[PDB]
Amino acid sequence: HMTPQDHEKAALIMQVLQLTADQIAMLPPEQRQSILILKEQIQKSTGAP
Repeated sequence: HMTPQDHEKAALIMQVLQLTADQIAMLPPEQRQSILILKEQIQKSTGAP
């Protein structure tokens, strides 16, 4: 069960996202981290275990 810290990884991108945790707060946990997943795409690399 992906720790809550990992799910809070979106918060790091939350600021850059809209710049409001309140907006992201309205997002679910199964989606919050989603930002991290999408964020990874922006990085452009693809190479995870």
